[PDB]
Amino acid sequence: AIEVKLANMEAEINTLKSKLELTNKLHAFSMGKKSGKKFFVTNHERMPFSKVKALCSELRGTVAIPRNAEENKAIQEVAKTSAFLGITDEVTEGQFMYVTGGRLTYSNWKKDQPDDWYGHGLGGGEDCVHIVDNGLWNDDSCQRPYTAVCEFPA
Amino acid sequence: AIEVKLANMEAEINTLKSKLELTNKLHAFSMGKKSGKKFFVTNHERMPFSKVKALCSELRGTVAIPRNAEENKAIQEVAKTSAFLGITDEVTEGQFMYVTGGRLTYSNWKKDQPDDWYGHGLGGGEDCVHIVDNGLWNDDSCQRPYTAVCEFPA
Amino acid sequence: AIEVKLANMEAEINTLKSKLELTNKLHAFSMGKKSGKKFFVTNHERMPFSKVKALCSELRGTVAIPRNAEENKAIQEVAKTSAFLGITDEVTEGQFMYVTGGRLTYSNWKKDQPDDWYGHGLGGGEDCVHIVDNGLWNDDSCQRPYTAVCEFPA
Ligand SMILES: [Ca+2]
Ligand SMILES: [Ca+2]
Ligand SMILES: [Ca+2]
Ligand SMILES: [Ca+2]
Ligand SMILES: [Ca+2]
Ligand SMILES: [Ca+2]
Ligand SMILES: [Ca+2]
Ligand SMILES: [Ca+2]
Ligand SMILES: [Ca+2]
Ligand SMILES: [Cl-]
Ligand SMILES: [Cl-]
Repeated sequence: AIEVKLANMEAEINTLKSKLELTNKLHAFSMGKKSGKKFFVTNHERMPFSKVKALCSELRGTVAIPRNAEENKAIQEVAKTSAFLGITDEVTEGQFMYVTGGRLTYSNWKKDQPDDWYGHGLGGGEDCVHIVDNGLWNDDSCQRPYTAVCEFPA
Repeated sequence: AIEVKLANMEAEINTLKSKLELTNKLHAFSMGKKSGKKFFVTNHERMPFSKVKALCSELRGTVAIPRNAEENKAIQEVAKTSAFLGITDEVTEGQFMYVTGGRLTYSNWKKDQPDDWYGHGLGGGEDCVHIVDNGLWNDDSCQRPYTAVCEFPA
Repeated sequence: AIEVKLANMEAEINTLKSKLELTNKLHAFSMGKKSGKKFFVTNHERMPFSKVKALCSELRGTVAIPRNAEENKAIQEVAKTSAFLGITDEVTEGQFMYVTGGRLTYSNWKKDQPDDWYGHGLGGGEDCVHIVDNGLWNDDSCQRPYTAVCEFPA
C-alpha cells in the first residue's frame, strides 16, 4: 500500500507539473506572446518607478525594456499611454543603464533629452525614462506615476 | 527511504503551489487588477441574477459590489453595458443589502430609482440591482438577464 | 507518522488539482467563455496554417472552427482581422472537411468562393480557409500567413 501510494502520488505530481506548464503557455498566448519572442503586459495602472519595479519583480518579470525599434513600438501598443522603461541613471548621473544592468545598446531619445530637469517641482532631477507621443523617450522624475509595463522572456 | 522520498515530494508540492500563486497573480495583473484593489471581471454573458451568483461562486468570487465611486467606475468600465450588482432588497422592500451581508454604505441610484411597486411577494417585482452605461443604478427583476461581473478580493 | 503524512499529501494534491481547475475556469471566463459554449483565443500573430495547427494543438485546442453563425461572429470578434479556420480540402480537392474530421456543413462563403485559385503564384491552388473582417470566407493558400485563433471545448 504505502509504497504503491507513494509511487502514484509521484506520478500525480509530475502530471500537475505538466498541466501547470500547459496552463502558463495558454496564458502567455492569451496575453499576446508571439512565438519565440519576449512579451509585455500591463494592468494599466499608473505608479512611481519604484512601485513598477517591485510589482514586475513580484511577477518574476522586469520593467519593460526596448532593445530595438520593434520592441519600442510593441511597448507603446501594450501601454497605450506613457509608461516607464527599465532604464535609469540613478547609479551615476548622466550614465543610463538597464535596470538589469549594462549600458544602452539602443535608444530613442526625444531631441534635447535626457536633461535631468529640476523644474518639474517634484524634488531632485530626473533619473527615470518614459515613452511619450511618437514613441520617443524623455527622462522624468522617478516619482511621477506612469503606466506599469512588465516584460517576460522569449 | 520512503521518509526521504516523502520529504522530497512535499518540497515539490510547495514549489508547485508557489508557481500556481504566481500564475494567478500574473493573470489578475493582465486582466487589470490594480495593486491593493479588488479585481472585477466579466465574460460579457447575460443571465438571470441566480445564474450570476452561482457562476461567480464557482470561481470563488462574488457578484460585483461597488463600495465607493472609484469601484463603481471600475465595474462600469469592465461591463461596458448593464450588469447586476450583488445587492438586493428581498428581505424588506426598499432596504437594500449586500449578498455577502450588510446594509448599503454607498449607492448611485438614478433619480427615479428604485421604482419597484410595493406589495409583491417572494420573487415578485424588482428586488435586484443593475448598473447601466453611465454608472447609475436601477432596480429590476432578478429574473431579467444582465451582464455577469464577478469580483475577487484585493 | 508516515501514514499520516501520506494522507496529508493526498489532500495537498487534491487541493492543488482544485485550485488549478479554478485557475483554468477563471482564465476561460476572462477570455469570454460563455456558459456551455466553447471559446476562442488569439495572440494576434500571423503565421502559415501548419504553424497554427501545431500551436493550437500544443495548447490542447485546435484551429478555430465556426459551426454556426454565432460562433462565426465570435471568431471574427476575437480575431479582428483575417484568420485561418480549421477547415481544408487537402484530403479531397473541392470537398471540405474539419481538421478534426467530418464533412463541412455550415459555411459562410464570399460570392464566387471557394475557387481553388492558382493566381496567387505561391504554387498550387487553395486548400485552406480564412475568415475576413466582415466574417465571410475565402479559400486561400495554406502557405499564406494569417492570424492564429484557437478554440477550446465547451
Ligand atoms: Ca489518479
Ligand atoms: Ca538624471
Ligand atoms: Ca527630461
Ligand atoms: Ca420586494
Ligand atoms: Ca424591491
Ligand atoms: Ca426599476
Ligand atoms: Ca498544509
Ligand atoms: Ca482546394
Ligand atoms: Ca479563393
Ligand atoms: Cl528621479
Ligand atoms: Cl493550399
